[PDB]
Amino acid sequence: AGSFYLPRLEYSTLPMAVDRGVGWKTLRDAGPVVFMNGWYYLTRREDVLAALRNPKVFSSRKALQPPGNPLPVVPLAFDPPEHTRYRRILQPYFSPAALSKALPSLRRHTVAMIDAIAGRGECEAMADLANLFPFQLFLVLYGLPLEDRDRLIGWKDAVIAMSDRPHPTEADVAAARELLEYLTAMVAERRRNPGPDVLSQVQIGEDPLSEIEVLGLSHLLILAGLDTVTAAVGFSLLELARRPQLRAMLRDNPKQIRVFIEEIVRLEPSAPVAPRVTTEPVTVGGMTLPAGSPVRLCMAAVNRDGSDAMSTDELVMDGKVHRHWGFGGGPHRCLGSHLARLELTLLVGEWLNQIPDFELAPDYAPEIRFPSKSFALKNLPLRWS
Ligand code: HEM
Ligand SMILES: [Cl-]
Repeated sequence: AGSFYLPRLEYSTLPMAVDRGVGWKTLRDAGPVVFMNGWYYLTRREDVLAALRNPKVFSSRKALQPPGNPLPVVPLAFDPPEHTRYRRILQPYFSPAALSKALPSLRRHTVAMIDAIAGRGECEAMADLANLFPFQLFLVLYGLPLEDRDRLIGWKDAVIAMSDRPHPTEADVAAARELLEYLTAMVAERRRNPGPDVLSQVQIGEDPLSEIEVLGLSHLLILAGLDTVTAAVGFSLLELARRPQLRAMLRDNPKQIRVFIEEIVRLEPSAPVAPRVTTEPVTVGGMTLPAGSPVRLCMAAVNRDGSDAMSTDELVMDGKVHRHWGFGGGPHRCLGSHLARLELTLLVGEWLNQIPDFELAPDYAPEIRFPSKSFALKNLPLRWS
């Protein structure tokens, strides 16, 4: 029998502020396909992973190519074959082995940021560390002036806040303009005087990227690759603050910190859904969606679906295997997944090395702002002696 009765929920009502497990369970139990505020949400593992793996049918470009004549969103908003070329070009720069060479530098800068905090006996971990750490390391990785961090964070925040909004303010437009001008100058310089950095090297070789391609990639990294890590830092420190024995076991334990970070990305993925638009009719859960349907693939829900011991609502350090789709799946799987793991494991290890014992401030209940453009904690007040 076919499915003619589409479930509908109001997104803003999902019980998501306090516990993402309750929120995703509410959505998952509404059905395999759930219509919320213009989009068809695919909630079940079999459909989500098949859809992520089928770019011909579930297009990223149709969901993510901006209107007007913007910079190309390389590679997020491309489908094969163009996407395949982009990922082939970028893969070597983002591999675990390539990024491992940056580790002494990233570690040095992480230690410095922790140094400035540890003597206070308190911090608000989002404003004081999580919101700053990703851009600091980005400047280090890509060879940008360290003194530009304040301006760049301001620009990033303004651009993220204004995206997909009908009436941008004059301050928003100016911030977008200043960021674009700043990045344009940087890429042009790297094309004329290439160094042994990524943004220089991608513009040289047998198949190089154009200036406009590197400009679009640079914008995408800033808008997509930084706040995601910020969010994950907050959840990492929250769980450590309220689990003393886990904290103690993880200190000076890179093997177990790796596992912990996988659990944080599994359970609180910073981008819990991926948008696509269908290119032809498809049947999911017995229900046929016409061509051109806007869908959202629910990776965070799938990560919690209970189908095995690695997909529960609990933080699970045990078990031989840890696996998940918090970095997505299929060909668009997070280009920066290896960098995110490096940065998060580095932050946890170095935090524990200088601040092994800490706790949540009194009467603090962790929540996200929901609905909003962020799945990050609103704030995270920490205390230590
Ligand atoms: C915990 C941190 C992160 C999470 C949870 C995350 C999550 C994701 C997800 C789910 C996707 C797939 C989106 C889709 O299929 O439409 C994605 C793509 C991407 N991410 Fe991340 N990300 C993180 C960190 C980073 C970092 C650190 C970088 C680089 C600095 C980065 C750069 C990218 C890029 C360029 C893509 C597009 C890849 C493509 O379309 O082929 N991300 N990310
Ligand atoms: Cl406080």
